[PDB]
This record gives sequence, C-alpha cells and structure tokens, in this order.
Amino acid sequence: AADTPTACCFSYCSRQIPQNFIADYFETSSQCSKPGVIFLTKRSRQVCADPSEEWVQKYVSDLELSAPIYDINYYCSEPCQKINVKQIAARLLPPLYSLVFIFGFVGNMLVILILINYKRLKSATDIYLLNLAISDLFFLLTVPFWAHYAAAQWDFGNTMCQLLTGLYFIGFFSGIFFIILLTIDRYLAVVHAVFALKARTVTFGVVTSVITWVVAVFASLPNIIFTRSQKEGLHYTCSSHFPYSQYQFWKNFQTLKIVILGLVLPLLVMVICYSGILKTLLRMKKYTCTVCGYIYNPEDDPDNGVNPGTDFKDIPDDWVCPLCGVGKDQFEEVEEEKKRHRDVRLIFTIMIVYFLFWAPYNIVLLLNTFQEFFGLNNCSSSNALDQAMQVTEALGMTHCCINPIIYAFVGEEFRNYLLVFFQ
Ligand SMILES: [Zn+2]
Repeated sequence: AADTPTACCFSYCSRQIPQNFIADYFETSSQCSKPGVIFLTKRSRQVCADPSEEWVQKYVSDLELSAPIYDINYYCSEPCQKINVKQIAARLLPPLYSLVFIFGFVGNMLVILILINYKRLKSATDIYLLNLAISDLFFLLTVPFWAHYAAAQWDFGNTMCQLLTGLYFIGFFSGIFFIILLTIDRYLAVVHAVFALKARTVTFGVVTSVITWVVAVFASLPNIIFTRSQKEGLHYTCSSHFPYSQYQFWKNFQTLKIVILGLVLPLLVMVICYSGILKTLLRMKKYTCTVCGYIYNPEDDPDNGVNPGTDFKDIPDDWVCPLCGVGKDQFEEVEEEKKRHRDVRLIFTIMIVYFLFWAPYNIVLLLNTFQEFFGLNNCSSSNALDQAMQVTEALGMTHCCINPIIYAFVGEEFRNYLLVFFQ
C-alpha cells in the first residue's frame, strides 16, 4: 500500500480565491504532514488551501454538488511535487514485484499443500504454520496491483482500493500475530508443559486462529474505512484520508498500531521466549531412584557430601540414595524428553528473518512519527523520507516469498517429501 503522495501542502492560501477561477480540487494523502486541499485552476497550475476555513469547505461543497486570467501567486502557493519519489518507484519495483510474486505464490502453495497432505495438521503448531502461509498468500494476492499502481496509476476503482487495502493489512497483521503465536506455542511446549497439554490441541489452535483473524480485521477496520480512490489532476490514487479535526490523532494512532504490533510487541516476545527456552535447555537434570522413588534435585543434600551447584555427573560413584540406601547406579534421568518440542529452531529462524526484512520499515515509520521533532516537516526532507519509506516497504514486501525458502534451509520434512517423486 503506497500512500506515497503525488504532492503535499506545507503552506496555504492567504486570501479567498475567486470561486470562478477554480476548476477542480483534491484532498491530499494522509501520508502528508498536514491536512490539505489542492485547487486546480482555469490555468494548468495548482495551489494549496486549508480545509478548516468556511470558504474552502463551501467551495468544496459546491464543487461536489456540481460534479478569467489572474496571477494568484501574490497570495497562493504551489504544492511540494513528489517527482523523484514516483519516478524511482515506477522504474525499479515492477520487475522486483514480478519476481517475488512468482516465487512467493509457488513457495506458499507448496507449504500449504504439504502441511495438509504430508504433515497432516496434527497439532496447534501445524495450524499456525498453515494460517501463516495463508496470511502470506493474502498479501501476495495484492502484489500485482501494487506493482501496476507503482508503474502507472490506480485504475481498479474505489471498491478495489478498499478491499485490496483490507487484504493487504489483514495479511500484514495476521502474519505478525501468527509468528508471535508460533513463538509463544514453542515457549509453552518447552517451559510451561503445565498448560501446554491443553494449548497444543488442534481445537485450541482453531479457536485461537478464529479470534486472531477477527482481531486482524478490527486492526484493519480504520485502514479500510478511511481509504478510497480519488482523481488528482487526471491521475488516480489509492490512499487514506483523515478528517482534518482528528488528523494527527489518526496519523499517530495508525502508525503506532504498526510499530507497536509489528516491532515492539514481537521483539518482547522473542527476547522473553528465547531467554526462557535457553534457561530450560541449559538447566541441570533431575534423576530418580529406581527402587525408592526418591527424586534427586540438582539445585537442592545438606546432610551428604553433595554440592548444590552440581548435577548428577559430578557426584562420586560412592553416593547412596538418602531415602532408601542404594548406590548412584540405581538412578535414571527421570523420563524427561522434549518430544513436545518438535520445531523450535525453525520458528526462531522465521522470527529472526521477519525482523531482518521489516525492521528498516518500522524504524523509518518512527522517523516519520517524529518528523516534527527532526524538522523533516518540509518539501526537501519529505522526498528523502518518502523515498526511504518506498525502499524499506519494498524490502518488507519481499519477505512474503522467504518463509517457504526457510522451510527448506532449516526444515527437513519439507525436503524428504520431494524425494517421493524421484524414488
Ligand atoms: Zn532410593
């Protein structure tokens, strides 16, 4: 989704333009610093206007109900034209999106088919992997439209604008949520085996998938409500437009929705969960006395010659079960194995690679949030900033073709199911 503006307003008109000199108008993109109206005149030129004022609101009202030569430079301003931004987009991104659309679609249909036909959807983990691949496809469906939009202009109309925007973000938000669920799932399997026996069930997975999609809709509602297509001086766009009375509210809101859900939240999860997972994996192991039933606790004998900081492999062979009196020989490793712990390393790869490709975007959004602070709220800065945003978005969009390549890089069962058709 590009709200990349064709032009933005960093000033307005000083005095009311004569109504009859105005041909047409457009409302500027919410990607812009400031709420704005650009008026097109009965000369080719165009100028900036404040949507607050009754004259502007009345002019627009009249122009919507509808559908002499002056030098108005004395009191009006030309908008910031985003020539460089759009020219770079149209040149480079079409062949990339081609590329990732091809690899991505094939990739993610294969994963889906395999998860349903070979790995058979046995547990919640399989369910989330499946919903991840479906989120990735929903994002892919939209890519051919975006590439065209970049090369040319929006020509799919308003409904398509609203539904494609919907599918993009639903795909985005749900993709994030399922990577998070996959991480949390593996954390419970490894650490809190307590609750993991209820949580790992297929029914549990489906109930939490259904809720998750629904929340991904709620998350996406404002994006759909405020988005529409619009004629901007005989070029059509697909972008969002916020009410000028709540403009900053919405801008801040929607941007931080994305930073918080996309960067902050999953970073907390990842750190926490992989700190957790490492501690459990590195923990000293307990043992049980075969005849006795007594459990040796390697963190806990204050009565025997036993160092609380050491496990069973350091205790001399002379050691005898305190409860019953048999020697060390009669101890086994207390039957504890992480069979439940099926796919930890894969999820950690997927989680890391997600950051690799999407962090530059979330960072550039924070730069855009604090545009005002860095004095980036001017024409020349915003063109560099918008250009960074198109680049980092491009990177980000690439990631939807990568998941299914990881399933071969660090997976195993996804490789072996291909030897089926050679032998
Ligand atoms: Zn014993």
